[PDB]
Amino acid sequence: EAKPKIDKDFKGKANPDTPRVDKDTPVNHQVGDVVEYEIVTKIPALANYATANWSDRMTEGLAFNKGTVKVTVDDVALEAGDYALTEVATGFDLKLTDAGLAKVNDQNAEKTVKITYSATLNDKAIVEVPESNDVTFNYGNNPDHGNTPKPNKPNENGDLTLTKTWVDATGAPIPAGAEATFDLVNAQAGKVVQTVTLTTDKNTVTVNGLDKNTEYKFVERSIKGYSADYQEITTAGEIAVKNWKDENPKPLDPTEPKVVTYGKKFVKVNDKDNRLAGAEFVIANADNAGQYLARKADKVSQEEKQLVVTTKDALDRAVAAYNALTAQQQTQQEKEKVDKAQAAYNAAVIAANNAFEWVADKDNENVVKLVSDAQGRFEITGLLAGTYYLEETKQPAGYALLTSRQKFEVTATSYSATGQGIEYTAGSGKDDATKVVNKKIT
Repeated sequence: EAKPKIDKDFKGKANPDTPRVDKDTPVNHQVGDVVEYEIVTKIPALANYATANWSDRMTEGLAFNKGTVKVTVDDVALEAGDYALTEVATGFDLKLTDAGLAKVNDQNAEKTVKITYSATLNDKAIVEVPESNDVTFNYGNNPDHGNTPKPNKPNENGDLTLTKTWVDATGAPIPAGAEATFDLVNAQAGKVVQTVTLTTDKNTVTVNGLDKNTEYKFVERSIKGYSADYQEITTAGEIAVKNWKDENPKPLDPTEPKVVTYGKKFVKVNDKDNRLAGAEFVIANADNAGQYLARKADKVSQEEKQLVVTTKDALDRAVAAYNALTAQQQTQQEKEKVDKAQAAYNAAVIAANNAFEWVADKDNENVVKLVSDAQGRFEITGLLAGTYYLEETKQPAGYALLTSRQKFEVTATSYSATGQGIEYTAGSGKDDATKVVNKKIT
């Protein structure tokens, strides 16, 4: 029996015979980039499959673009009746009907199926944390109920629990068929985190001490004659798998491409390194003149546009009140009011920054505006690597306005690296931000 072959990659790069070996190197994209993917499957001559299904799911920072799936066989588009497509927020399932199966079965030569589609890197992607998809091709001469893992976060305790059930080909409950081993995998970066095994007398296992902001997946090692149906995620910290006794070959599971966004942290200080609240900046693409970084209007929701306005107004008020205090009056508790308002603002900006463009006039509501908190902190996330320039548009109370822009470089580690000259948060032991120095004489 010749086996089918599969690969998944960016558009034009998939190759089932010779898959890329450096796929674990993420490609830098910015929030709003539409990323195009390609799944190529080779089916041997004289196949007689009862099921040929593809299941694709992705981590939460990639939004599957509904309506973008195209599927061809030997470069001929399938007809609507040839497949059933179901689309969910995190991906899709594409299942050949009998009309579609007829196009890949009983053929006198290898058939090439190509599925293309895109996803948009979204406002939930975290700087330097990659986003990935995961695909299975589930097939066999009997009907197959297998599909691809659904990544999930642990619960707030850092716990993730696997539960397995077993059914026969008809979906009727049956006793555990065999020991079942799974690799717990970091779904963002594709690294194995642990291996667990369920013995036949105990169908649950909990993994502890996981990162609550990381998505993971339990990937079942093939059990002879059983196919793995990963159930829809309903709650953090829980993953469920149903093993169907379909008596089919193990599914195909290609290696997965990765994308990642970059970022930069800053701290507003004076020449004595005192941290300063309420400095406002925009981002330009040159040291003079040039353009300013803005979110694209047609990609910010009504709710998002209003939250930026609301939170900016609360921040302006919180900064004005903090500024009316004497230095001795600027206590931990007073700084906290500013930091809370700034954090709500920063979160609204990150939510509203769904795509970027460069504009001529900095006097534009969509131009990204950064504001320093009472520890002087401000940051930008979701970016392409490159060279950028901060322009101060409003100095901290009592200082002169800066007369030059400040160049900074965004890189694969510009957000996280130490050695940058100041701690983003005082006392952290990591100097992972760049100082922006204000003066009374410019």
